[PDB]
Amino acid sequence: AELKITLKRSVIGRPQNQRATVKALGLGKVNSTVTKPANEAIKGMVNTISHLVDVEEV
Amino acid sequence: STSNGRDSESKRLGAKSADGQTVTGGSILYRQRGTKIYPGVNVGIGGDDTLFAKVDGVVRFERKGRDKKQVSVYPV
Amino acid sequence: MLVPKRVKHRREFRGKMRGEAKGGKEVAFGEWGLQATESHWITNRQIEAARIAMTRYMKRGGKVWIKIFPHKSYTSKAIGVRMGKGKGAPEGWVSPVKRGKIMFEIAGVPEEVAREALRLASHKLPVKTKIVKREEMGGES
RNA sequence: GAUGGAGGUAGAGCACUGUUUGGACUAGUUCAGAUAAACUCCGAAUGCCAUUCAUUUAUAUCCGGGAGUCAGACUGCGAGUGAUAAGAUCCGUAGUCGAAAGGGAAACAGCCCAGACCACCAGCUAAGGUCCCAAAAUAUAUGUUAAGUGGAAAAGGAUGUGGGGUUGCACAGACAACUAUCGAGUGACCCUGCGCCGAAAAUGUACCGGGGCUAAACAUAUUACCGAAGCUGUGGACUACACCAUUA
RNA sequence: GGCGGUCGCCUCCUAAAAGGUAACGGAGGCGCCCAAAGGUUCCCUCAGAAUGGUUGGAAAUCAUUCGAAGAGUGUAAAGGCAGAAGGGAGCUUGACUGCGAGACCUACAAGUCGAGCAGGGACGAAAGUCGGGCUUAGUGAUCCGGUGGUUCCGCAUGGAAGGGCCAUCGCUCAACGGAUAAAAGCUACCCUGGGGAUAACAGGCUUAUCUCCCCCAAGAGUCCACAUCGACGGGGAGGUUUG
RNA sequence: UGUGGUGGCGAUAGCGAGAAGGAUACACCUGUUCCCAUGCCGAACACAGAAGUUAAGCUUCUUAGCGCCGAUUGUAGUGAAGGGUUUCCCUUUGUGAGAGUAGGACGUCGCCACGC
Repeated sequence: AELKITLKRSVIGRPQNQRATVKALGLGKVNSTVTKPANEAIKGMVNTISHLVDVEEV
Repeated sequence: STSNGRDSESKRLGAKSADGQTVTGGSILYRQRGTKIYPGVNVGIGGDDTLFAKVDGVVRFERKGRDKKQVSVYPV
Repeated sequence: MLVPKRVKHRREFRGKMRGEAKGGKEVAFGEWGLQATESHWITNRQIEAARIAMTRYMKRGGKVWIKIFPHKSYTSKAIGVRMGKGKGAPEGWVSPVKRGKIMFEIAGVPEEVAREALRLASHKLPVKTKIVKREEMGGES
């Protein structure tokens, strides 16, 4: 259905596709959140970013 | 004091259009030495083995029997 | 010293061992083996030194199988010469050995002579080793 | 993300070309076993090219005015030259520095965390830490080490200690000791945690930052707290865009 | 820095499975050749081995049976090729003229492939194939000059002299994107501007080498490996030596 | 149905061993006058035929010795994310071979002609 996605780490020191994935979701600064639908594409973005992010099934 | 040290310019060989891409008449599909790939429906061979379209359509890389490959172009 | 007759290329690259033996990790022709537990280069002179030591101890012969061959050459430059021009001249032959490889085999002689001979061969070599026998298959005599 | 595709690398293999060990044999082919950068019967992960495709997001292309740059450096990773030496040299790929302040690493361009519009004698965390210097646990349970190991170094050597296995000989009497008895055990092997020797340089201890430590060390778990110019709280400045009724 | 080598172009490895990618890194070729070794129509199938046979031998030339390629492909190597691009025979000159939708490569200038249209042809009964050769090296801007063509211009007019346009020729301009038509040395006798962008002592990093310390132990030591010495081999420390 | 012809599909379609068969058809076989031919040869190719025969090709059927098509689960490698000395090695998460095997397999789909 939906997922709350909060940014817990920084993007300094990471490669470019991970930066651009954080941008494609609409996450700006540390501890800013976002809510998205549950898809197979959004889950792929979350799986690319998992080490930087917390996710809660909402 | 070595007697090596020379090379020739790279030639940019390979595939120049993709599977499933639409293409206009005359566009190059593949640059090679000898027939690694063969010409198929609506495709020609040049003087130095380059493969080209004759007609506008989609590109499809296929298998020619047991051990060879083919390119064809199919109009809509 | 073992030397390959007739190489195809005079110089070559060196790397990149990254240990784990690809080939003979079991005893094939003898009763007892000498298995390397580290990975290193092994030269002509080290093999001949080990072989001479191993055979001298076995009065009444027996048999010995050398299962490691130096295929790859060295090169080196000389003292007093600045960096720069092409590779040096080849000086030596070596075989890369990776951990797991059995390197010698002995038969026709009871345990203690075989064990002493394999003990004397290992002090001539730059690797850590174990001693192994033929263990268990459909047929091992 | 899904679908199709081009291509011979990391494997590993010996059908082809080089290199190679044993055995049977005979003309007077065979059975096994290896190996490769310019070998291949085979062959990934990833990257790359597409699509009237999907979900989020805000860029991309075209014309014109003005530039600056053409000495880079270190650190992962993968290759060559070198001796698989160099804070060496030359390429590929990612980051930081350059042009980046703030916390940690004693001091430290490039490592670890994190990007400073401004005010506060407010709060929560990151990396890293909590006996004193110096903010926070002389935390909790169970073990190991005696060497100041922790807090520089190898081949090899040894009845140092913890744990798990395989067995020879034992009250129809064991090993050791005593001549010519004794009244419990005694040898020999394997893998494994942590320690010991091997260990000698020039102004003064002199790689724990110091004091000092038998835990304030090491292993496995568990919960509190400290900790930044990161995030939050209250207020102010400037910009954009949506709202709004003209008043912006 | 000098001395030595190299300077354009082609093929492979390096090169990390698209394309691209350095080094005074590892290996080789080119500066042409063919009037058929080009086009087209018919037809054909290789290298070896074994068996016999007079000279004739291992091996010239005959016959049979196995033989997916272990041969050939003008020339280097890679990729291709036995529905041949390999090998024979007949006829021929398409090794044509005007061109060109669209692609590839690419800083520029250049380089590469091209279906199809028109004129007039070769081979073949046709269908058809043919704008050199299995593919990729065999080449050099512009200025200036020579030869042939021309329904172009021509300083009052008609001519001429001279020029333009089209086709072709003259390069080891090889330092091969080519300075000028034309070019070598000495300075301890020296001068100015820059650079620790660059060489020498000392420092730093590294330890091949060097000095020292060891492990194993064949042996020597009358006997006896270890009183003393220690072959073939293996592992470290030091920062005084040559680098 | 049987046989002749001509086609698709990766040899799971092939190779070797073995059997059988002449109804039409297919072949071998017989000849060189005439169209054509041999770098010698009517061997081949070309033509005229129809005595002879299923021996060879061909067709059908049996056979898993050689080839071919091969899973599963285990390893080797390797995207991401981390840790020791950093020559090399290790732990999570995702992907996953080449070998080696269980099995498959002695074809399958279609048009025309003639005969039963």
